[PDB]
Amino acid sequence: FHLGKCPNPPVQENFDVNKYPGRWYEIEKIPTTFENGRCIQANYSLMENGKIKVLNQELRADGTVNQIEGEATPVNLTEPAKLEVKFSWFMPSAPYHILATDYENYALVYSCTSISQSFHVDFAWILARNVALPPETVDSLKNILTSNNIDVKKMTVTDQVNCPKL
Ligand SMILES: CC(=O)[C@H]1CC[C@H]2[C@@H]3CCC4=CC(=O)CC[C@]4(C)[C@H]3CC[C@]12C
Repeated sequence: FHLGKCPNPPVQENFDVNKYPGRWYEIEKIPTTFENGRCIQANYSLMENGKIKVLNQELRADGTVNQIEGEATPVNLTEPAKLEVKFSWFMPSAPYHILATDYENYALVYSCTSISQSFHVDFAWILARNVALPPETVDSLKNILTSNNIDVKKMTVTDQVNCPKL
């Protein structure tokens, strides 16, 4: 919960949606809730229209699996790295902005929602193709956030250690 209008960081230049699909593991995020997933992964599959189906899955402490299915749609025709995502019929879409990705190793995703023009809440996820990233990559991605006035101090490391080999 923050003062002012939503930050509007630059997004990934020359973004190629065709190289984005497949499985991404969650490495770090701004937590959305104080409750509980590990081994967090999302599978993206690119459709005919440029819509992207998203299947998010996580393991809970008791070893059960929680899943949610959603769809990402480009918000506009100018900037292919600015999408919006919807997971439930009853939930308005949320921005899904790809700030940086090399398609083969990492992606930084940002989302911000206003609470009037005077306040906002924002979120960010560092994703990877593998279950871990070099500390210097994580640092470089957090620097993007910081340099755009997005706070990284509340970010948590997702447990990719107590997890199956997939
Ligand atoms: C792991 C991953 O790719 C991240 C990037 C965008 C993330 C989603 C963005 C929307 C979202 C917000 C919530 O309120 C619950 C979790 C979810 C449903 C997120 C789950 C993890 C996702 C899918």
